[PDB]
Amino acid sequence: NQEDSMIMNQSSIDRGLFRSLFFRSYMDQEKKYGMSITETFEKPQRTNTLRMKHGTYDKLDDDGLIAPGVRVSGEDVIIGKTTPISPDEEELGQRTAYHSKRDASTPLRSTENGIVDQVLVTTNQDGLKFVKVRVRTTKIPQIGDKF
Amino acid sequence: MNAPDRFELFLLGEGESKLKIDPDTKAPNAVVITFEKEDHTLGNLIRAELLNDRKVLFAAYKVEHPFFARFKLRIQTTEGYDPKDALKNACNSIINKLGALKTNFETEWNL
Amino acid sequence: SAPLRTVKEVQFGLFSPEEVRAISVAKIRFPETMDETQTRAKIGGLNDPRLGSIDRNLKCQTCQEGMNECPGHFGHIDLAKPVFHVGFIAKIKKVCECVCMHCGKLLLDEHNELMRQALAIKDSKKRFAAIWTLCKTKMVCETDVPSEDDPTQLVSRGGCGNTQPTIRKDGLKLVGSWKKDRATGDADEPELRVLSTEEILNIFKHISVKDFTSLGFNEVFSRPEWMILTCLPVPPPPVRPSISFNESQRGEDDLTFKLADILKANISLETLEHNGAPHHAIEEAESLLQFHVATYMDNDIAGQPQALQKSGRPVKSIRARLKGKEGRIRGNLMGKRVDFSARTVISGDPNLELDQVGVPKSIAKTLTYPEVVTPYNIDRLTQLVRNGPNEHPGAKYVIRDSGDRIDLRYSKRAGDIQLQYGWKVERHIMDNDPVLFNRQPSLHKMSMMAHRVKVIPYSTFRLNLSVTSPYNADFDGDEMNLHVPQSEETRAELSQL
Amino acid sequence: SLMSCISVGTDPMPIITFLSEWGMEPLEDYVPHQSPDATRVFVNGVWHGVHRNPARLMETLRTLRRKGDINPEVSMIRDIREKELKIFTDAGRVYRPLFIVEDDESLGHKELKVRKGHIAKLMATEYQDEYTWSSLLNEGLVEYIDAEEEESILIAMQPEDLHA
Amino acid sequence: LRFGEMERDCMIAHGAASFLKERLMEASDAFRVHICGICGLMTVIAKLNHNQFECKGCDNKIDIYQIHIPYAAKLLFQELMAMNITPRLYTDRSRDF
Amino acid sequence: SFNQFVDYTLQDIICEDSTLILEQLAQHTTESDNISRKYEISFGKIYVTKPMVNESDGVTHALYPQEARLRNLTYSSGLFVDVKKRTYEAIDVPGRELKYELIAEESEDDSESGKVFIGRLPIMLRSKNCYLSEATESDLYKLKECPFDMGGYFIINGSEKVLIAQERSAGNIVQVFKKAAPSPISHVAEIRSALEKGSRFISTLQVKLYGREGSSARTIKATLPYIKQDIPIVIIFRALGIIPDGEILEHICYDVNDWQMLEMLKPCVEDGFVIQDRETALDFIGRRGTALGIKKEKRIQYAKDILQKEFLPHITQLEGFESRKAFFLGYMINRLLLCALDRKDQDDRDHFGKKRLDLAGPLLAQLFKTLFKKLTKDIFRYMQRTVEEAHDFNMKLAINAKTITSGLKYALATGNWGEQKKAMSSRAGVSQVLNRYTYSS
Amino acid sequence: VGVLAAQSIGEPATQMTLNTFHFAGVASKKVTSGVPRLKEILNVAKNMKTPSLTVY
Amino acid sequence: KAGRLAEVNLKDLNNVKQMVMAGSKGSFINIAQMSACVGQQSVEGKRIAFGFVDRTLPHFSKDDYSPESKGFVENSYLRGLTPQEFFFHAMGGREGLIDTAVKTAETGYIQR
DNA sequence: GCTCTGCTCCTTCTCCTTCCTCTCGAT
DNA sequence: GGAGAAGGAGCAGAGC
RNA sequence: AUCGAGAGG
Ligand SMILES: [Mg+2]
Ligand SMILES: [Zn+2]
Ligand SMILES: [Zn+2]
Ligand SMILES: [Zn+2]
Repeated sequence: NQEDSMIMNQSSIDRGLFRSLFFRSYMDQEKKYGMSITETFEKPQRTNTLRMKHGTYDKLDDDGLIAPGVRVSGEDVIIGKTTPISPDEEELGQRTAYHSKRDASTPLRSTENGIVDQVLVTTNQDGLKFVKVRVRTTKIPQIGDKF
Repeated sequence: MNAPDRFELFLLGEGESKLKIDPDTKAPNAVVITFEKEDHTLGNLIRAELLNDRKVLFAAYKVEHPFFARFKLRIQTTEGYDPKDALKNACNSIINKLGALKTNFETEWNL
Repeated sequence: SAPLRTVKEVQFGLFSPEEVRAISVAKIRFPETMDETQTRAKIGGLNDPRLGSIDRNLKCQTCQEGMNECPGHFGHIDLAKPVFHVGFIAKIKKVCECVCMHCGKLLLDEHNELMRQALAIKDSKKRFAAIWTLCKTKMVCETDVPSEDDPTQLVSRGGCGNTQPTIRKDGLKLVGSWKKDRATGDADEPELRVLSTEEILNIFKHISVKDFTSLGFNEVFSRPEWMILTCLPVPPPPVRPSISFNESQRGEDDLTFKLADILKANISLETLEHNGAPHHAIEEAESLLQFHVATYMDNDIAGQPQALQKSGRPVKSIRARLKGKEGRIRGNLMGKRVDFSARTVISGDPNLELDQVGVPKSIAKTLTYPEVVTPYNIDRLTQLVRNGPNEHPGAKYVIRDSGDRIDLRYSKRAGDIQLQYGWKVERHIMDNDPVLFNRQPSLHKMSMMAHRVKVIPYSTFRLNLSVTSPYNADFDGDEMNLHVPQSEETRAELSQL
Repeated sequence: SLMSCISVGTDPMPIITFLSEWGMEPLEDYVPHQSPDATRVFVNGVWHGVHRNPARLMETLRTLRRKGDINPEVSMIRDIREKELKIFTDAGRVYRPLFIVEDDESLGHKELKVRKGHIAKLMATEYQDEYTWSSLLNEGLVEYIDAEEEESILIAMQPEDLHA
Repeated sequence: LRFGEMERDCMIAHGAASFLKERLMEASDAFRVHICGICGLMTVIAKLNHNQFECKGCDNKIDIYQIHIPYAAKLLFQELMAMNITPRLYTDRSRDF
Repeated sequence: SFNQFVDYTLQDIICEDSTLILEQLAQHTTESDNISRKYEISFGKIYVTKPMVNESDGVTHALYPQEARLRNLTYSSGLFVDVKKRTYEAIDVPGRELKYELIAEESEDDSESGKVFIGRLPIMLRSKNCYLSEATESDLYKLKECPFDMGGYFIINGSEKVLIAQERSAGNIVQVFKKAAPSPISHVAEIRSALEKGSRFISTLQVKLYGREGSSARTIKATLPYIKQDIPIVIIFRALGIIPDGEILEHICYDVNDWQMLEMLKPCVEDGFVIQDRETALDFIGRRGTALGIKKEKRIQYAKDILQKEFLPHITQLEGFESRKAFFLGYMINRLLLCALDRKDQDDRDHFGKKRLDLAGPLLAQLFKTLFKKLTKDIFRYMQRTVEEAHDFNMKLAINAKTITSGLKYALATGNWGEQKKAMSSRAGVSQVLNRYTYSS
Repeated sequence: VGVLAAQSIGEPATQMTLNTFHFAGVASKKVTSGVPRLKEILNVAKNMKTPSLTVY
Repeated sequence: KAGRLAEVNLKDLNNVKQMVMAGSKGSFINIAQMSACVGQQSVEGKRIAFGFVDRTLPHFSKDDYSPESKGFVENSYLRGLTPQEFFFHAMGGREGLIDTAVKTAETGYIQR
């Protein structure tokens, strides 16, 4: 405790001194205008997805979402948003096969690490499906924390 | 994040023997012993008993850093009194006193 | 492969119209962009007419080279009219205020001791300033110039004989005021009119080499005439990144959009004057071209009319792209973001030696060092490879003599890879490594010092109390930076200095 | 600050009417040298007229504000030295609530208008879970003093103890 | 992390010349570019597969050199060229003293 | 503050210039002797609904904060205003009488008003227009709201934003202070004045004391609205109808024994001997102010219009100004001289009593006002062009209804209260996201 | 020695919280000091706030 | 003088005194203000100015230059400051805080 | 003696900036 | 904010 | 990708 540094009782920390709970929310929207291209939510596949991220999608359900209680860490994908291949001039869909299912998913921030708390599925005033995911994790006082 | 495993406070790891005895070069009949996974809960007993032995010239210890459960013990004795054996004697002594402590408590408790 | 050299001299100068075309590899003739309008290509005369390549494309002056070792190439724009360079309008004005106007000779000459004193100045930047100062007065292109000896004899050097109009600055145009104004009833009061860029250009071409030198310049690297733009150079994609907005969209650099605007303005003149000319109304298109060119170089020249981009914001001109703080020189050149570095919170640790620093295992694991495989360390290095990239005494990428980088995160040959002498192993940071450690703001040498690494648990940097005095540090949440040396030379340099 | 409030402003007309009602003379009829000691009456920066007994005028105006006839937020500053009276109904003014001192209490010397009984009744109401803050205003127990009006105010700290 | 102006100032005060070279070029921004010996501009068509170069405009297919320079500096020079200004890089100091 | 806005100010903004006109009286139409036709729109009472959801399928729902936050909705209510459509059918009655609007009034078709949709208005939580203003603690639990949430904020696209009070100088005040010795002015009375009755004006009168008393300070001049050059106060008074000397000082010096003030005033009167004719003074002002137009009167009436409507705008629409305004002018001059005479010290520019805070009420008042004007301006030109506005107004209003809704929303959403052009009087930071770490934060 | 001297002079200047007073002297020391004075010196201001001429 | 009275009568046991004697955090004035008179507060090198007409606060009569009316604090930090002293102290503290910001902008530029 | 040809003696205008770091939330 | 750079202006001398 | 805001040192 030499400067403004301090000595904290580890046993007290163990019991629960200054322990806190942290929440973070993610979100995404269904799509824009269906001009020969639409966007949605659905679990992607390594061989049936174009420009897939370097994380994982095996924690996603049918609609690309994760049920509460599931432990999700780091680069793990939480919202399996998909957006059709756009190799053409108009930036719309295209007559391709495996790569037609181009994704546009959302994962956790690379430094995050916790479990899914709550998932909300609604629509905006434009009738567009909206996904919002809240996750949580415990913060336990470290030697770099400020008090 | 990068916090150490609490098991490392008392359980020996791979390649970690409990004790390591090195010979000092700064003085004759003197050794330095490393206690792995062991703080001065035990260490302070050892020094205390060593200093009750009139054939011991030096007995002291230090914990070089609190991040690690390690304990340095330095022992210097008079000629012929191998410091290693001096330590062995200190241990025997401590245990014998603890045995009596237990017995006296149990008796006092029963009464 | 050409011989490797270092730069010893930088010679500044101006491009000569012809020179621009000489180095130009594209005529540039279409005020249009990517895909020629839905062709899944570029533009026959813009973006990729053998110019800078784009993703998955090669060509680029037939040299290919992808987009790695492949500098872009310049095209050019043949301007319908001469355009004042926005950065030289002040100088152009001053030069015209020194030269006799449509003569090519300065107002003053040797026949004048005050002028001789100015001419004797070696410092060109001060010389032409002195000359200009003197030439602010008596602005008449007198044909017969009074001799310093027996003034009744004069030198007939003034090829015009008339008066030299004064010049007023008006935005991007210069206004001539032809002195005249004869005392006998104020006849022909200083005739006012905007001086044509072409008039001035021709005058600059008339100016002799002797007169160039007198006002500075350099008949090889800079001429007065080169202050007027007649042929622009076109920056390649590497300079003006086309960008890939969101998902397969464009959003090309402001310069791309602005250069297109210049082409449109130039073409406007090209067809307006050529075909259905409207006499003086053409000047509006001339002004348009002048405006776009001047503003693409510099979006700020007093006159309220700042060029705005259709999105509702100011156009980021070249000047804006490289001025002040966070602008090339001070932004990306004099200071810059670097690799092999770390930052985190510090805490005190009285059990470290003065010159040590406690570095978290996660940082020691992250940052690496390219140690060379020799007969004196191959034993250790092969062990580190076997340890893998998951140990705080481990290692990562292995570099072969071929230049191959072996990513140990994608390898099942941890115990199979045999290091050869001369290879490199990008190992994790080891104890006693020399690293540079500092605190911001850095006010003096003491804020930058080299420490010996000690790999520790937890996630803060650990310091000896006494070293905080020079860092001016405390432990109430301060953060410090690590800079890790890569060459052996720099490790020695830090450890010894 | 915890008890700092900001005015929402109101219509100054009512007051202007009162001013003329109480003898405030229009500038069209004002003859400076004829009545050199007249007090200049301003409302929200508008010099409406003058008055020859501003002391009595303020006695009435203050009473009206305390009664609730004039919206409590209205500020009233009498400058005894420059012979001016300023009234503000302007929105955005910052003001603070103070206890009213009334040395009219003939039971002794200078003392607070707020008496224990007001507190007893007030507290009672506070624990009935009828007095409320606005009733303290209606009874003329506290005032809203803004930074400008403070120039003419003398404020005691702790009335329990309270050279002035 | 940004190696700021103050940080390089201190390395100068220390005299760490090779450290700065490493941190300012080796640790980020590095580009090999061919310079025409006649006119010090980056206009050489480096056909790195046939070893053909050619300045074009100077017709220099022989006297060129390689420069190892920070990419950002390359941009500066090209952005100067964009304003009709030359920055002629010479590898042979003609101004002896 | 917010309640004050929706209770009164909102209606007053609409009330001001609530009508739009189109008197196409005696025009051309060769078939008749200058045909007469007229149109007029009249906005009346505004109605504010409770926060309402507008679904993509046209279905509406009572919007509760929590849902707004979860579905990224803006917590706004519907604005409806009485809008009368007065159509005056072309009467086609050849003659001089077609120049009158009265004969046009005879063909009036008074189309009903009713609740005509004007736009949406973001509602502050727990305000008079919010559900939570009456909800009890138990009800708050039913609505999943927090019983401790004060609610002093807006919800925009689900984001909880708050308007930060902004400090400004009070208007309609007299600021007498010393001007820097590097200038040519010794003392100056900065008179900030604004007719905050709608049009605002917000003009400044600069009464200047030039240099030292041994020099040009002998004569005081003032800067008038639009007038490019400074004008001697002695001329201004004469222009205001105060010619007679002595009287001209009577409006300034309020003490016949104050010879020191009179000393400084004397030279002003000396300069006043140049112009003795009020009309000439007015001419002087007009021709000095700008290019000599209105040559029929050399801008005398022009000068009068400035003095009547711009000069000290907080006292206007009153011919009595010849005495009243003259007194106020001389008053300010008097105070300026008191400073110069060391009778009074320099005004404290940091005095908190001279400051004002703009709250959600006053803030939205300014913002909405310009949005409302934009609506009426667009409609106005469409009514002029359209052959019978009765068949176009119905749609053009709706277009501008969206304009106000999205314009109002945007400003609050980003904090950029400009015109989306170039930081037009930007106040970025006026609307901030609430800090949510502790109750106290 | 250039940069070194620059840092040597620039650094400790950050400790000058005196501005114009709090240093004391024999005569009525109304003399610009601390950072304000340093600025006058380095800028070579033509109009310093405190001239003062010492005559022996 | 008040500070010295306090200082002199501190025992060597006094922990604050020991830190001061060692030279590790602390000084005479720190002791003086904690144990004795905090002292005269000051703004821009002057005593508290008359921000109100002829006075510093609405709690004082006009034309009063008595020490405490213009920022003199008689109490120690131990004893506690009275409302007026507190505010006057806050005013002095404010200009201090301001200067610590301005000087970094100014010396940062100078240094460069 | 008286305008004239220079000044130099002023007043009246345009231009610029610790470091560094983090996050969100708009377009 | 406090420079610096460009410009109009107001007088000792000086030649016809 | 710019742009503003809130903070930390
Ligand atoms: Mg700190
Ligand atoms: Zn190429
Ligand atoms: Zn000529
Ligand atoms: Zn070349």
